[PDB]
Amino acid sequence: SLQTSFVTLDEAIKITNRRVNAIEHVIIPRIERTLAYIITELDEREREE
Amino acid sequence: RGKLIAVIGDEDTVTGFLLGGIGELNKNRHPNFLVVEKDTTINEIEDTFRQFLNRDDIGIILINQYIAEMVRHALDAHQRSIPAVLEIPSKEHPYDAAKDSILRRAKGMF
Amino acid sequence: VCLFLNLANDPTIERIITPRLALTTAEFLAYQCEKHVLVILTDMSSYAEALREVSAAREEVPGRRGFPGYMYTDLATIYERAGRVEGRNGSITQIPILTMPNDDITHPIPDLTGYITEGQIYVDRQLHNRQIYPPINVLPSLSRLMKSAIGEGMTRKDHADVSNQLYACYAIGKDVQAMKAVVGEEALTSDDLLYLEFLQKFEKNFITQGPYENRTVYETLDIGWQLLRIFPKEMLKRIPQSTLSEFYPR
Amino acid sequence: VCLFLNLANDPTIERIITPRLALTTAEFLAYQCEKHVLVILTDMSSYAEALREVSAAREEVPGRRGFPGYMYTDLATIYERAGRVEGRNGSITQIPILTMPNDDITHPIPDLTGYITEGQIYVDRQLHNRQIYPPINVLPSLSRLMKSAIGEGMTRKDHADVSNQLYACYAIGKDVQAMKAVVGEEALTSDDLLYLEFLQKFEKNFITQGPYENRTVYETLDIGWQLLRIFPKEMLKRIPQSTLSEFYPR
Amino acid sequence: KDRIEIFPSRMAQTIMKARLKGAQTGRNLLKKKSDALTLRFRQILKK
Amino acid sequence: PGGDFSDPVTSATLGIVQVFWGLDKKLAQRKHFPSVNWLISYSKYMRALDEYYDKHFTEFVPLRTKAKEILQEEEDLAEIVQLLAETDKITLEVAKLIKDDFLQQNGYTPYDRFCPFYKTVGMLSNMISFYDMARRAVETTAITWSIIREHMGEILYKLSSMKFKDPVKDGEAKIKADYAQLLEDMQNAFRSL
Amino acid sequence: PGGDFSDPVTSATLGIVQVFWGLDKKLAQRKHFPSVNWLISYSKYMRALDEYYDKHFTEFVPLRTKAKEILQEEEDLAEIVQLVGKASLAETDKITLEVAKLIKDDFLQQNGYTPYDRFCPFYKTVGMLSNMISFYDMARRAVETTAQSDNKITWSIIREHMGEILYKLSSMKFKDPVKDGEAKIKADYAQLLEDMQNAFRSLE
Repeated sequence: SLQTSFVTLDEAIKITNRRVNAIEHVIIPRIERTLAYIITELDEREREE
Repeated sequence: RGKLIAVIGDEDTVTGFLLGGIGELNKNRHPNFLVVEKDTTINEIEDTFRQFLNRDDIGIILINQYIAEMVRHALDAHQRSIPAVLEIPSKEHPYDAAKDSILRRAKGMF
Repeated sequence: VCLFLNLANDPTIERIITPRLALTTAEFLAYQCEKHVLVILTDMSSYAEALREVSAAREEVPGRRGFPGYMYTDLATIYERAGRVEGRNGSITQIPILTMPNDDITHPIPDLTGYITEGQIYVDRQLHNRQIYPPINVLPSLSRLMKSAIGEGMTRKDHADVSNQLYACYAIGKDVQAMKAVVGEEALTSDDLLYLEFLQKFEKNFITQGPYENRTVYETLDIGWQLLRIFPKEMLKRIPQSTLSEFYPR
Repeated sequence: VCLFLNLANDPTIERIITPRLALTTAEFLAYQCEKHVLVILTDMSSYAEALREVSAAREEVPGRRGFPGYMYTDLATIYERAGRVEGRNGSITQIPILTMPNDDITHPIPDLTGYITEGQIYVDRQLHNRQIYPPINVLPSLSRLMKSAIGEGMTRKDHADVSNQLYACYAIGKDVQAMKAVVGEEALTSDDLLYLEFLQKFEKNFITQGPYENRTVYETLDIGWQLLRIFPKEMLKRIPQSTLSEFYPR
Repeated sequence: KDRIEIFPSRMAQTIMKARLKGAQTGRNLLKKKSDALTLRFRQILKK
Repeated sequence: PGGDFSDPVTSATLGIVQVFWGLDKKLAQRKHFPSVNWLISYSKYMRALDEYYDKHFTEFVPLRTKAKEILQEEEDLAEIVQLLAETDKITLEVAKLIKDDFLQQNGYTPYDRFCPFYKTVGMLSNMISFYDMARRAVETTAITWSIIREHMGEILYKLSSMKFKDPVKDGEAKIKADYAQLLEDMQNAFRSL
Repeated sequence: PGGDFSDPVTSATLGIVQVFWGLDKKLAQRKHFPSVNWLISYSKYMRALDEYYDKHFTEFVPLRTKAKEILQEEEDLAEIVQLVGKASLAETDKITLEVAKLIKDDFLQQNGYTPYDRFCPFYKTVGMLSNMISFYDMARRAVETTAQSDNKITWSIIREHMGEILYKLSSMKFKDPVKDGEAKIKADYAQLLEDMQNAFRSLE
C-alpha cells in the first residue's frame, strides 16, 4: 500500500510542479511587457496633446 | 474479499506463502503462482508474468531478487500503479538495497 | 592618435560641434594624405540629449519619445561621411559606440542608428552577469558585408555555410533550452540533449577568447568545425552536399 | 440607380460636400417622388480625414486626435436624414460603411459614429483568416430597433428568445474555448464538449452562407431550431417551457 | 509570443493588472500545494 | 465611452451623487443591459429602510448580506477557475444561478414590467436557503457537489424557469403558492439526501 | 517607427494598397531569408489569377488550400504543444507538425544568394509542393488505417523507414536550374515520387 501510494504521489507531484513551472515562466513576461507597452503609448499620447 | 496475492518464486517461499493462506484456482482452473527451478525457461516465465499482469484479480505480486534480475527489462518497462510489484530476499541471494525499480522511480533520494 | 576630449562638467552644447570637427579631420587625413583612419566615437546618447535640449529650446515639432524630427538627418550627416572613393587608396571606418538606456531595443536612438547603418554588435548584460568575456551576443548581431567581404579567393569556399549552420544551430539550441526550462529533461529526446551540449560547447569555447590572445581566421574556422563535428552529417540542413562530404570527415 | 463617383486622384475637398448632394437627392426622391430609397455611403473615415484637414488649415481648437470638436454635430447633420414621415409612404434607410484603423473600436470615428448610429455589425479579421464568408462577428453586434420589429404576425410567434438563447450559448462557448486554451481538454467536462461542437456547427452552418444564397426568414428560424436541437431541454435557460413543448418536439 | 494583441487604453491597463494579480494568487496557491505534497512524499519515502 | 469609469464626468458623478449603478464592460458587450459591476457601486442609504423593514419583511436585511458574500466569493473563485474542488463549485454555481435569476435579460418583453417587491423577495430567499443547506460540504450532516447536481435534475430547470411569471394574471396568492411548492420541493429533494 | 505597426503611415499604406506582405523581426533573427510572416500577409488577386493558373497549369488550388490548412493548424498547435509538452498528442498532430516543419525549413526557407537557388521557376515550385502534399497525404491515410485496424504506425517507426527519403526530400532543392534542364528536373521528381510510392507499398 505504501509504495503504491508513493508512486501515485510521485505522478501527481511531478505533473503539478510542471504546471506551476509552466504558468510562472510563460504567462507573466507577456503580461508585464504589455503593461510597459501600454504605459509608454499613453505617455506618448499625453505628451503629444 | 476477492483479490489475492500472487507469488512467483522458489519452492520454500511458495510453500510458506501457500501455508500463509494465499492460493486459488479460478473457474478456468489456472493457478495464481508458478514454481521456478533450474529447468524453467525464460520465455515461459516472462509469458506467465505478462499473463498475470493482464489478469485483474491479483493486485500484488512478489518476486525474489534473482528472478527479478533475469526479467528486469520487463519490470523497468512496467510503468503502472495498480499492479503493484515488490521484492523479497532468498536463501542464497541476500537482499541488497541497490537493485529495485521503485528506487529508480525516486533515484538519488537515498 | 588624433584625440579630442569633453567632460560632463563642460557646457553641453559644444557636444553638437565636436564630432563634426573630428569627422572633418578624418576627411582631411583620408582624401588629402592617402591614409587609412580608424575613426571611433563614444556615447552618442549624450549627443542625442544635447540635440534634444537645443530642439526643445527651439520648440520644433517633436517625434517619438519627444525627440527632434531632424535627429535622423543629423545622424545621417554624422555617419554617411565614410567609405572610400575612386582614385584614392584611403578609407574611412567608423565605430560609433552608443549608450542604450534601459536595455530597450525599441528605444528610438538604437532604432534610428540601426536604420542609418548596416551592422550591429549588441554587447550583452546577461553574458557579463554570467562572468564571460568577451560578452558579445552572437544572435542579435548582424553584418551586411558578407555579400562580398567573404567567399572563395579571399578566405575560403566554406565560410558562409559554416556561419549559417552555426547561427541556425545556436538559435534552435536557445529554443530547446527555453523548452527545457519547463518541460524537463525526462520528456526530451536525444536531439535536444545534443543541441544543449552544442550550446554549452559554443559558449565555453567559441565565445571565450580572452583579453590579449589574437587569433587568426583559420583557427576560428577550425574551432567552428570542431564544434560542429558533434552533430552527425544528416541533421546539418544548412550545408551543401559537396562541402559536407569534403570537410566533415576528420 | 444614381451613381456619384470619387477616385483617389481627384481633389480632396470635393469629399466635404459629396455626401450631402446624395442625401438631398434622396430626400427629393423619397418625400416628393414617393418612392422607397436606400442610401449607401462609403468610407466615412475619409470624410473625417478631409474635415480634419480643413480644421488643420483653419487653426481652430483641436479635440482628441486632432479632430475638430464640432465633427460630432457634423456627423449628426449627415446621419439624421432617415426614417419615413407622416402623410407620405416613402422611406429612407442609411447604410454607411466605415473603416477602423488598426482594427480598433475605441478609435474616435467609430466611437462617435456609435454615438450617432443605433447599431453595429463588426466584420472581424479573425473569422476572415479561416475563410468564413461573410465573416460577421455576432458577438459585438447590436440592433436596438429589433425590439418591436418582430413577433407573432410580423415574422413568427417564437423568435426573440431563440436569438437570445443562441447568443448566450455562443458567448459561453467562447468562454469554454478560452478555458481550453488556458488549460487543455483534460479539465473539460462533457458539457464543455457539447458547447464546443455547438460552436463548430454554429460557425459552419449559420454563419457561412455563400455568394448568392438568398435565404428566407422561416428557413433561418428552422436552422436556428436545428442548431438548438443538439442540446436537450435542461441545458437551455433563456427559453419559455411552453414554446419548447410547442416546437422542440418535432 | 512577445505580447498579447490589444489596443492601448486605460481599460486594458486595468484588465491586465487584474489578470496579473490573479496569476500571482494562483502561483502562491500552487506553490503551497506542491510544498505540502513534497513534505508528504519525503515522509512516505522514509517510512 | 466603452465603460470608462475614469472618464472625468464619471468622477464628477461619484463626487456629487451617491447612488451609482455598476455595469461591467465585459458583460455589457454581451447585450446584458441589466448587468452590474457591483464592485463599482455604492448605496447612498442604509438607515432609510430601517423603519420600513421593521414593518414589512424584516428578514430581508441578512439575506442580501449573504448574497453579497456570494457575489465577492465568486469574484475570487473566478480567478481560481482561470488556472479545482467541489467546495468552491458550490458557491460558483449558486452565484451563476442567482446571476441568471436577477440580471434579467428580458429585452423589455411585457412580462418583466412588473414590480411586486414582496413577490420578488421570494426567489432571493429560496436561493439563499438552497445555498445555506448546500454549504455544509453538500452532505447536510457533514458527498460532493456532483452528487446533488445529478440528483436534482429538473429542479434546477424549474428554479431557472421561476422568472417567467406574469403577475398581472397569475394572482398574488397563486404566486405565494408557487413559492410554497418551490420550497417544499427544496425540502423534499434535500430530505431524500 | 521602431517596428510598431500602429503608426499612421503604416495604417494608411495598408488601407490604400491591395497586396500586403509582412516582415517579422524574429524571422529575420532566425536567418530565415525571406522573413514572410504568412499570418498577417494577404493578397486580393488570387481570384483574378485563378483563370490563368487553371488555363496554363491546371492544378494549383488543392495544393494551396491544403498548404494554408497545414500552416494554420501548426500555428494553432504551436503554443498548445508548448503548454502541454507534446505528451497527449495523437499521431495526426505529430505528422501535421513535422510535415509543417518540413515545409518551413525546405519550401519556405530559400537562400536567394547561393548560386543554385538564386532563382526558381513556377513549375519547379509546384512540383515541390506536389511531392510534399503527396507524401503528407499518403502518410496520413497509412497511419489512419493502421491505427484503426491494428499495428498503429507511430511517427518513430515510419521515420526510421523513411529517414533516407525525407533526407532526399530536404536536399531536393539543390538543383541549380541553370545547370539542370527542366525535363531532367521533372524526371527526377517523378523518380522521387515513385520511390516514395514504392516505400509506402513496402510498408503495406
